[PDB]
Order: sequence, then structure tokens, then C-alpha cells
Amino acid sequence: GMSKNERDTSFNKNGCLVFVSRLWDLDKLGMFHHPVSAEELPDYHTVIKRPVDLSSIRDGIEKGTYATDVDVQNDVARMITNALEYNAKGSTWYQEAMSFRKTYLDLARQSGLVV
Ligand code: NA
Ligand code: NA
Repeated sequence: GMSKNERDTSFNKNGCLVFVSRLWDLDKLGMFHHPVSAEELPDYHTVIKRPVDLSSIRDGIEKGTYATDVDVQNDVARMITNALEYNAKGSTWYQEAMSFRKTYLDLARQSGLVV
């Protein structure tokens, strides 16, 4: 039968890793791959108090710090919203974030997550 971790389907570790891998590959610019560095954008954290990125999300999935698949999706939603709050409509970064907002739930679904 199922392991205790398998049988608790609130969080599905491997499905969540698939999801992050899909986002990683969708990210042509690599803009969401790693945390925003204050050295690169020193006015960013005045705006964004809850930064998050795909590497940090993957780490949390691996370490088992997410309670549910939806919590993983919440961090992706916030990642995207952060970009649309900080950036100026029309910029390369804004355009990529818009594309992510329209696509991420479909990728979560394809990857086997509860949506
Ligand atoms: Na089994
Ligand atoms: Na599980």
C-alpha cells in the first residue's frame, strides 16, 4: 500500500518538483530562477517585503517545509504578483510576469497538483 507520506495527499512532493521544473523552463529570461539581489535592484525591497523565487521554493519542497500543494502555489502566485507590483507596465520583466500569471495554474494542473 501507500506510504504515510504518499497517503497524505495534502502535499505531493514529486508533483510539486515537476511544477517548479516546468516554471523554470518557461522562464526564458531566468528572471524567477534566483532571488532578487539588492546589489542588482537596490530599490526593490522597499516595495517587496516578501520576495520569493523558484530556487527558494524548490528548496522548501525538498526540505518538506510546505504544508500543502496550494501553499507552493501561493508562493508562485506571490512571486508573480511581486513582479507586477514592482515593474512598470510595458517592460520586459512585466511582460514575462504577465505570461506567468496566465500560465502557472495550467502548469500546476498538468504537473498533478490540486487546483
Ligand atoms: Na505501494
Ligand atoms: Na504526501
